[PDB]
Amino acid sequence: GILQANRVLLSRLLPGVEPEGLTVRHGQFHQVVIASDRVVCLPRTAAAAARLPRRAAVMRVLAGLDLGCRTPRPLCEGSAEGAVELPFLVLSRVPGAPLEADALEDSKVAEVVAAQYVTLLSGLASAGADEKVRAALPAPQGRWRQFAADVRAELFPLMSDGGCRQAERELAALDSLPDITEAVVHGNLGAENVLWVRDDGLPRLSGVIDWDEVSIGDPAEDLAAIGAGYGKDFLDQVLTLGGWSDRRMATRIATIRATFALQQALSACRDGDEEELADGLTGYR
Amino acid sequence: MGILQANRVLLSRLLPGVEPEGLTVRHGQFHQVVIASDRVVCLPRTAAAAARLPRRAAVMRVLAGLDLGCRTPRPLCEGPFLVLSRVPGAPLEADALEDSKVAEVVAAQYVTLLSGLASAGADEKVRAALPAPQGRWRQFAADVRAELFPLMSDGGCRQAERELAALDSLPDITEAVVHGNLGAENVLWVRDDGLPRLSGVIDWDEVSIGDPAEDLAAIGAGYGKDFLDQVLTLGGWSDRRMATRIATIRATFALQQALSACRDGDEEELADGLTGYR
Repeated sequence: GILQANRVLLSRLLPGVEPEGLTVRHGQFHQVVIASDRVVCLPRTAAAAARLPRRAAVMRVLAGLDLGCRTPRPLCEGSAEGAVELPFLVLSRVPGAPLEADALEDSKVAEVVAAQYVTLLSGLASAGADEKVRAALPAPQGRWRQFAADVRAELFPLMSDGGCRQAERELAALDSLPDITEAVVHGNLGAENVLWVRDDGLPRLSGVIDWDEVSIGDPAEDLAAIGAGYGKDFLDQVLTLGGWSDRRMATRIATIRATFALQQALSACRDGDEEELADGLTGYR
Repeated sequence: MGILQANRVLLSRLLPGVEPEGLTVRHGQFHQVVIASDRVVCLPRTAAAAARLPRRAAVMRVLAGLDLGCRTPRPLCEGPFLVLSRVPGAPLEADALEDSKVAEVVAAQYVTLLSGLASAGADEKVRAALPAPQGRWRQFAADVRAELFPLMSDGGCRQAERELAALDSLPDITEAVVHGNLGAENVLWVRDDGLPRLSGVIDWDEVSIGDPAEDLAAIGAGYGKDFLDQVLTLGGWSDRRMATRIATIRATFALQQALSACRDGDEEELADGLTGYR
């Protein structure tokens, strides 16, 4: 038990809470323990521990952006960012729940939901043109070519020959992608990481969670995630309202969206999440 | 007509599909605030407040990026209006501190918030964006003599002058971000999931670069000196010279209330604030 292993530390961070009653999501680097109003990241390795000082900074930068919504706020002191290593990192919990695709069948909901996606993405785009933001966030080069290699190395062994051939087409298209480093890119903006309130009216975007893969990147990565989850008609509505329906943007989205399930499977592989892996490899084995 | 109907176009955009008559509105400090489930809409009463509202959004954006150990109201939208996130939780009842396990834990979380506020004193966005007025206590001393002494007994006037003299002798410190109104009501907690956890702080209307003793005095007013002593000892603020600045600011709280209520046309607060001075 990740909760049992870490019993003493949690009793200090969450005094008077039974750790058995808490929930856990798995990350690549850290395990996130989920309490009622806040989340505790626990590093899995020393290298993960050495990453948390930069995480605190990243999350503080995000907390100051104009996204039209909330983000998980670092509850540490600022000085934590100067550390070599943190043994944990506490963040505020964003309220709300995922929006199921069915709710987009109502036309006026779809419009209001798309509008709020545009505000978020517009804010991320413009923040990616800020030099202080760009200096605080990772901005790797050749991420597509290297993602392809990682899929072949880590996922192909789990696939069928037919799955390997489907994936090869999808991954080869990547090499032709311009390597764009223009926007703040969430990098895993599936519906599960986007939280809404539906208590007093039409859906209102409350916030966005799971920023582990955030970078300076190509906004087409986030728009592909949306299109993977909600399909072409809703994606087109977001592109129109945002001013992103050009053929160039739309081609990068198409290319990236064809890999989005492999992205989820690679993440599930690395964080040990078996059902998430089985789901992501549907049609490849 | 009323505020909801009058502003209904705007609220239909900001709160789509939300029946306006189901909302609650609070009278505020040059600000009408429409409360929705997860956010509030700030509308300026006065044309002066409409002019100053872009600046308030800016301050709230800066506070949203500070490391205070808790939530603050985040600007979600601006236009004239300002939409802020609502902070979850509720004030802590002074009675909760009878439990000494609760008292230590609440005290420690106050230390984090005050430390964060102190540290942010040196931040560039902070010192740029937040008001940092000079002569605060001399200007208030003149305001009191002008507006309140005419309402006071002569013995009251003696007492106030003794408290206003003490206040003049204090150094004009602009080191920390100061909430400026850090009473029990404005600090929100998560209860009934174990021991109390600080969720966030609201009502930043009077926020400035100033002297943290003001915030410590407010904590003292709300919860008493035993709880405040616990905070000062944990935070390493238990020296002589801090204790004097607190006690001196603390002594002016009824006068501050009287002066506010005297201006705002609130006769209930005025009489209560003037209690020992007439």
